[PDB]
Amino acid sequence: GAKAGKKVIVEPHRHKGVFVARGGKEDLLCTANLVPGESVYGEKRISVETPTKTEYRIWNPFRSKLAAGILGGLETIYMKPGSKVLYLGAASGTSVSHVADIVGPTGAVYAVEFSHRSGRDLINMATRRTNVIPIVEDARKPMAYRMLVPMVDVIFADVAQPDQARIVGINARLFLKQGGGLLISIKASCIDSTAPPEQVFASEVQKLREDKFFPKEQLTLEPYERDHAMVSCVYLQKEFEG
Amino acid sequence: ALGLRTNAPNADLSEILPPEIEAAVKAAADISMGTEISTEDYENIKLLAVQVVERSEYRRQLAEYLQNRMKAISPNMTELIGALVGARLIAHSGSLVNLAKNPGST
Amino acid sequence: DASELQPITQKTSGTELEQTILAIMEES
Amino acid sequence: AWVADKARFYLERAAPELREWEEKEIFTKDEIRNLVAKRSDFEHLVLAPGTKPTDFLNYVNWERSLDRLRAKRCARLNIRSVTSHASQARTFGIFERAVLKHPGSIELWLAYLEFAAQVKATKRWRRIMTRALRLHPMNASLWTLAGRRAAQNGDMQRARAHFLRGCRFCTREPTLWLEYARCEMDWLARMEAKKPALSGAIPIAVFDVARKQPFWGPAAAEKFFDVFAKFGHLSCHERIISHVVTTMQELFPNHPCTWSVHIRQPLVGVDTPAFPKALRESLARLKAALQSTTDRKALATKMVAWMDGILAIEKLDAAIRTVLEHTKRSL
Amino acid sequence: AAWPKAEDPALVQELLDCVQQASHYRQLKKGANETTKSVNRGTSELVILAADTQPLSIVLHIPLICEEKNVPYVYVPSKVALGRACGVSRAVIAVSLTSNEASDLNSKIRALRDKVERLA
Amino acid sequence: VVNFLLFESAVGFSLFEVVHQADTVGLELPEVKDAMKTLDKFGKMVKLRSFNPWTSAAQGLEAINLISEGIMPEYLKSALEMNLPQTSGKKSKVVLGVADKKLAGEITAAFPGVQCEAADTSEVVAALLRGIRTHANKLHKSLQEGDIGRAQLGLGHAYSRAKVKFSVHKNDNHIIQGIATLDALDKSINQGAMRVREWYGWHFPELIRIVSDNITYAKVVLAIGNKSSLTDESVDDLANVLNQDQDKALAIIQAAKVSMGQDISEVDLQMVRDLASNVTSMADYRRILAESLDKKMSEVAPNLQVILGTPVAARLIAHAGSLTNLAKYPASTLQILPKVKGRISRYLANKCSIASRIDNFSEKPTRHFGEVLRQQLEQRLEWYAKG
RNA sequence: ACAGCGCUCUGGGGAAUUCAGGAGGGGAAAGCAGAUGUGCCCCGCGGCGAGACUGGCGCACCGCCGGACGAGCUGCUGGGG
Repeated sequence: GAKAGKKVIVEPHRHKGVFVARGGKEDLLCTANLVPGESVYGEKRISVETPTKTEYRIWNPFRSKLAAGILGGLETIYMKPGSKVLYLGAASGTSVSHVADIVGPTGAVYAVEFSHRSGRDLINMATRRTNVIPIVEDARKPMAYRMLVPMVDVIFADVAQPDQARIVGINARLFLKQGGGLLISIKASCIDSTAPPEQVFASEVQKLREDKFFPKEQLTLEPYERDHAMVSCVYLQKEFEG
Repeated sequence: ALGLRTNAPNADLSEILPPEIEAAVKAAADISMGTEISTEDYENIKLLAVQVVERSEYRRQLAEYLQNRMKAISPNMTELIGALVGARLIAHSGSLVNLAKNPGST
Repeated sequence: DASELQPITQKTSGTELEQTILAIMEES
Repeated sequence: AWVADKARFYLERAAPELREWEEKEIFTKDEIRNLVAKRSDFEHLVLAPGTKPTDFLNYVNWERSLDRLRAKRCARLNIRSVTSHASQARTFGIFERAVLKHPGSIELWLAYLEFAAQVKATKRWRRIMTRALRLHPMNASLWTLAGRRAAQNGDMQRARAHFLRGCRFCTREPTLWLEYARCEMDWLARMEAKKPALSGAIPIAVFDVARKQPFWGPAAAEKFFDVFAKFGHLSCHERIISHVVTTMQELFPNHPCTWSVHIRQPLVGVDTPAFPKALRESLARLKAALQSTTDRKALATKMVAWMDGILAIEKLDAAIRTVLEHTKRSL
Repeated sequence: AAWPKAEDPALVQELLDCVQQASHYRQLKKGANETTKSVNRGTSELVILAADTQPLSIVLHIPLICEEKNVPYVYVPSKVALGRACGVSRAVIAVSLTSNEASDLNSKIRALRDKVERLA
Repeated sequence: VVNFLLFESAVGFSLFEVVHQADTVGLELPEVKDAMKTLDKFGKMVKLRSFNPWTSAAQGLEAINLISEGIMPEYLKSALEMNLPQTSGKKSKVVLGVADKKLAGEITAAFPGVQCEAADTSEVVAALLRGIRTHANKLHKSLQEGDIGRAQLGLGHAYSRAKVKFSVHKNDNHIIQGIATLDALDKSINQGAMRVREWYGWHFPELIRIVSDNITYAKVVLAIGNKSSLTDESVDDLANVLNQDQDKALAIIQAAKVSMGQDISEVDLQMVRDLASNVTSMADYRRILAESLDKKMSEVAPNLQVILGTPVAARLIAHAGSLTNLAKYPASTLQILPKVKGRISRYLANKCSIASRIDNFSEKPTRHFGEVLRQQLEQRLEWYAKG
C-alpha cells in the first residue's frame, strides 16, 4: 500500500491543524509532529525537506476514533491550535499524542486516564511532549483533578462506560467554558448491549440534552468502526466560541 | 561542572557563562520536571561530556594549526581572504599548482 | 467581626508551639 | 473605560475644600487652577486601565505633600479653621482603591501602613495589618512589623497571637522565629525593668519546637544563640544559654557552630574585672577548639568574624590587642 | 496484579461454557500470540486469561493492549480447565473470542461482558 | 446565601469573599450566564480576600494527595483559622463554599461555626466557582508569581508519577540512548583511525604493513614519536601492548631502519599525536560504555541479556523503542524486527518475546528464567544436531 | 466568429490616498449595588465566650430536646458627647 519511500505531497485539510497527505495510490491523514524524528507508537511519519525539523505523523483511523470521525466528515472539531482540550479516557496516549500535536505548543492537552500501566505509557508520552499533562485518576471523580484542570475549551470523551453521560456531565459541569465544545465517542455494544444502535445513540443524545449540552452533529463512523457514533455538542450555548 | 539538579544549588558556573542566565538555569534546575537519574548513569553522561569538550578543543587547535599552515604555504591568499576559505579552495582544486592553473572565473 | 486577629484560646490552637505557649501562659 | 466619569466624581468631591481655600486668602486663583489641573491628570492616570503601584504612590506623595504645604501656609498666615480632615480622607480613599487594584504589592502595603502609623490611626492600622497579612502570609517582614508594633503598644497577648500565627505559617526561613524569641526576651526584660516568667521557659519552648521545624540546622541554632546572647542582663539568661548549648552539644557534637558557641558561652554578661577573666577562659576554650578535631577552616572563619566584632569594640589592652592580632594572623 | 479476578460463584463456569461454545462455533482464538493479534486487529469481542500461569507477565502484557483498545478482559484461575474447555488437549492461557454479525453466541457474549463490566 | 468560598489551585489556594451574590432562582437565564462569562460583570460578584501559596513542590504534592483523598491538610486548616471569623454555630454561622463534599464535611467537623456548601449539591456555589475558575488567570495576576501553566504542568507530573511509581522501573531510555552513543562513536572511531592510519603511513608505511588493530596503531603512534627516535623496550609499554623482545619490536625497528617515508615536521607530528590521543580516548570511553551498559542491562532486562546477549538484545530494544513496545509486540512482528534456520528463528523469536514480557512486567526481575530458557535453546540446538 | 447563458452598467481593470460603515480574532483587573476623616469614653443593640445553673423526654438505652445567668474579650454608618 502506502509503502515507505513513496513520495507524497502534503496539503492542509479544512480543519485548523490537520493535514491531508495525498500521493500516488493512497491518500492519508496526518498531523504536524511536535518532537521530530521520534515516533510514539511505531507509526509511519512523513519527512519534508524544507528549502529536517518538520515532519508529520500518519494518523491511523482504525485505531483512533477522532481520526475516524474526521475522515467520516465532521463539520467541525472545535480544537484549533492553542485551545485547551480535556481528554477523558486517555488510554496509552496514542490519540492523545495526536491531539497534543494538533493543539501545539501554546495550548495544552489534559490526558485523564485510569489504568496504571496505560498510565506508565502515558507518563512516557508526556515526558516526551511538553504540552500534554497526564492525570491518572478515575474520571468519575473530578474532585481529584479539580486542582490541576483549568477551564478547557474542548472535552473529548473516549470512555465506554454505562455511566458515560453522567461522567461527561460532571466533568463538563466542573471544567468547561461557556459554550464549550465536546465530542463523545459512543459504542452501542457497551451502552446497551441489547438495544439497536440508532436507538442507543438517540438515548445518549437525549441524556446529554438532559445534562445541559446542545447536540449539533452526530455521525455513524461506519467504514472504520462498527456500531460506533461520534456526537458533537456545545455546552450551554448554540454557537461554539462566543 | 553542574552535577545533577540536586547538586545545582551548590554549583559554580560563572567561569563558563556570566550570570543573568546562569541564575535562570538554577531556577529551572530547582523547578524542572525531569526524572531522577542514578549517579551510575551520570558517570556515563559526565564522561561523554568530557569527550565532546575534548573534541571541541581538538577542533580549535586544529583550526589554529590550519591557519599556521596556510600562512606558511601561500601568504598572499591568506592576506587576501583567510586561511579557512583558502583551505577550501585548495581542497576543491586538489593541489596548489592545480589551483594556480585555474583562471579567475573558475 | 473578622476585622483583626483575636488572641488564641485552647479551642483555636493548631500546633505544638501554640499548645506549649498556652500551657506556659496557663501555668504562670 | 468610563474614567472620565469616575474622575468627575472624585474631582467633584475635592471641589468644596478648594472653595474654602479660595474664600480664605490661602491660595490664589492661578494656584487653584494649577491644583485642579494636576489633580485631574492624577485621577485620570490612577483610574486608567494600565496602572502601577508607583503611579498610586506618586499620587499619594503629591496629595500628602499638598497637605503639608497647606499646613505650612496656614501656620504662616495664622489661621486655625482649615483642618487636614478632608485631605486625610481622600488619601485614605486613594490607598484603599490602590490596594484594591494591586493587592499583591508589599511596597504599596508598607507605604499604606507607614501612612497609618504616621497619622495616628491605630485601630485602622490593625485592620490594615490584618488584611495585608491575609493577602501576604509568607512575609516575615510583615509579621515582624505586626508583632513588634503590638508589643510596642503593650498588647503582649495580641503581639503573641500575631507571632504564633506567623510561625505557624512561615516555616521555611527562621527569621520570624528569631524575631519571636527576640520579642519574648524583650518582654522578659520589660518585666525585669518593671520590678512562669520566674522560669522564663517560653524561649526554651520555642527552641524545643524549632528543633523539629524543617528549618532546623546548625547555622539556625547559631542565629538562635546570637539573638539569645544579646542583652544578657537577665535572671535566667544563663539557664537559657546553657540549655541552648547543651542541646547543640547533644545534636551536633562536632559542628564548628557548636564549637563557636562553646567558645563564646561564658561571655554573656561581660563588658571591669569580670571581663578579662572570662576573656582568658574563652581564650583557653578557643585554643582547645583550634587544636581539637573540627573543621578548622570554617571554625576559624567564624572566629575571625567574631574577633572582627571584638576589635570593633574599643577600650582594650594593648597586650591582648597584640595577642588577638597574632591569633587572627595565624589563621 | 490481576485485579479483575473472576469470583468463584458460577461466573467462572459461565465463562468456561461460553468459551467451549465459541470453540465449537469456530469464533474463538487460542494462545497468547493469537489473542494479541486478534486484539490488535480489533476482532476481539472478549478475552479471558488464566491466573495460574507460570510467571504472570504474559497474561499481564495482554491487558495492556486490551486496555488500550478497550476490550473486556477477565482472569479465570485455571489454565488446565481453560484448555479442557477450549478443547485443545494442551494448556492454553489466553483466549480471545471474537464477534460475528449473526449468532446467539453474540447474545451470550453480550450478557457475559455486561457481567464482567459490572465486575470491573 | 454564601459568604466566603475556598478555591484550590495549582500554585496555591485562595478564598474569596462574595459581595452582591448571584440570584439562585433565575440561574438558568441568558443574562446571568452572560454576566458569569464576562469579566467586567464577575469582579463585582467576587472580591479577593486571602491567598496561600505552597512553600515547596513537595508540599504541593502533599496537598494534591491529601485533597484528592478528601482529607484536609493542616496548613489549610491553619489558613482557614486565620481567615474565617472565630465562631461556633450557636447563634451566628459563616457560610463557606467548597467543591468536594467530603472536604465540606471535614471542614465542618473541624470548625463548628462554618457551614459549608458543596459544589456537588448546590448550583449557586457551582456556578460561582465555575466563574472563578474561568477567570482565575486574571483575579490572581496581581500577586501571581509567573504564570499557572508551568505550575500545572509540573504539579500534574509530580502527582501522577507519585501515584504510578514510575522512575523506579523506567530505564529503557538510558539503554537505547547508550546504544546509539555506542555505535555512533564506534563508527567515528573507525573513521578517525583510518584517517590517522593513512595520515601517518604517508610518513611510514611499514607500520601499516606490519601492525593491524587500529586502536593498537593509535597507541603505538602516540608512543613512537618520530621515525628517528626508536629503541625496542624503552619503558613499561611494549610488553603489555604486545609481545616485546622477539616478535614485533625488532621487526618495527628494522622496518624503520629500512624505511623510506618522508620526514615529518614537528607541528605536523604534534597534530598527528593529538589525533591519536583523541582516538585512544574515544576507544577507552567505548570500553567504559560497554562495561557500564552490560551492568545496566543486567539490572534492567536480564532474561534478554542471557538469551540474546547484551549488544544484539539492546539493538532489538533500541529498534522497538522501549520495553513496553517490545513486550506489546507479538512474536512474528519481533521476527520482522534451508528450513532449520527459519524453524530456529521462529522458535528464538518466541522465546525472545517471552523474555521481554517477563523482564518488563516484573518489578525487579530475576535471572533464572532466562537461564532456563537458554537451557531450552541449547537443548533444541542438540535436537537439531540430532539430524 | 454565430447562437445561447449569467453578472453588471455616471463602461471595465491595477495602484496610491481621503472618508463613511460592517464582521471576526487577540489583548486589558477590564472591578462607581449605594462613595461620609481620625482617636477616646459613655448610652443602646449584637456577637464570641471561660464558668456556673435548671426543666422536660428517654420499653434497642446509648442519650436527646429546651429555658436563663454569666467573668473576660469584641462589633456597630444606631444616635448623642
